[PDB]
Amino acid sequence: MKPFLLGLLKCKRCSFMTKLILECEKAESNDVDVKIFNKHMFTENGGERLKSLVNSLRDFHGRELSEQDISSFVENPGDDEKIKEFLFGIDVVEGSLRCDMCGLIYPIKGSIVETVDTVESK
Amino acid sequence: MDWYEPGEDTYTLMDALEREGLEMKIVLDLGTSTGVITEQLRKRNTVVSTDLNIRALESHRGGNLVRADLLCSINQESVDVVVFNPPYVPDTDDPIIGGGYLGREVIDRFVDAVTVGMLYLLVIEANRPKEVLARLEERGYGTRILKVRKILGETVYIIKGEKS
Ligand SMILES: C[S@@+](CC[C@H](N)C(=O)[O-])C[C@H]1O[C@@H](n2cnc3c(N)ncnc32)[C@H](O)[C@@H]1O
Ligand SMILES: [Zn+2]
Repeated sequence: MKPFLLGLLKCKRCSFMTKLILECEKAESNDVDVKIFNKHMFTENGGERLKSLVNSLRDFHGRELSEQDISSFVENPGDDEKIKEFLFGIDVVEGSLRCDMCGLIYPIKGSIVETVDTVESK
Repeated sequence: MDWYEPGEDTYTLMDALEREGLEMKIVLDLGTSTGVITEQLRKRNTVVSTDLNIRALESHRGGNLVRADLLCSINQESVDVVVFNPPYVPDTDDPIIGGGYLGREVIDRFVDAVTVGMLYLLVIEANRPKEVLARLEERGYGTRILKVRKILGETVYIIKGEKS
C-alpha cells in the first residue's frame, strides 16, 4: 500500500473519523499517470498525517521528507511534487494500520490492506 | 472458480465507463476481482481497488489493493466515484457471485451504505432493476439506466447514480 491510501481508509468500527497509524515491517520504493490525493487529509493539524507517516517510515530510506517539505506543503498545497513523490512513490509491502481510538488493526500483507481479518491491540 | 473472470457483463460496464470518459477522479473499483476494470480506470484516474476475495487480489493485474467488505473500511468523503459489478446471482450465497434472495442481498447492502457523489452499478433483469433505481432515489441519487444489453444468459443494466 502506498501512503496516499491513508486519506481514503478508515476504521470500520469507529463511527467517526480517527487516525490510522502505520507500522512498517518492509517497504519498497516505486517509480513515480494520474496521482490524485485527498490533500486536506494531509494538511490538517499542520500536516499531522504526514508527520505520522514520516515517523512510521523512518527506517526506510528509499524516499524522504523533511520538516520543511511538510511545512511548505501546508503553506502552498499547490506545490506537492515532493508530497506526491512520498505518498505515491513508496509501497508498504509488510506492516499494519492501527486505529488510534479503538486499536483495531489492519494487517498489510504483500502490499494488500487487510480490513476483513483484523487484529485487536487494546 | 477461484475468482470472477472478465465476462460480457464486465465488458458492458467497461464500455459504458469508456463513453462517460471518467477523468481526474478518485475512483473506487469495488469488487475489483483481478482488476480488468481498474486497468482501464487507472489510465485517467487514481483508483483504489477492493474485493472480499483474497485469491483475486493476490493475482491482480495491479493497483492499490484493499481486501474489504463493501465500504465499511473506506472513507467515502475521499472518493469521487464508485464502480461496482456486484455478486448478482439469485438464490445462492456463494461468496463470489451469490446475491441470495433476488440476487439482491449485496446490492441492497451497497445501496444502503453508499454516500459518494457518483456511482456506476451493474444489475441484471432478475435483480428487479426498478426496485434498485427506487432504493437509490431514496438514498438521494438521481439515477438513469446508462445502458441495456442482452448477453449470454441474461440482460445487463448499467445504472448511473449521482447526487445533486
Ligand atoms: C460479479 S464479480 C465482478 C468482478 C469484476 N469487477 C468484473 O467486472 O469482472 C463481483 C465481485 O465482488 C466481490 N465481492 C463479493 N462480495 C463482496 C463484498 N461484500 N465486498 C467487496 N467485494 C465483494 C467478488 O469477490 C467478485 O470479485
Ligand atoms: Zn477504531
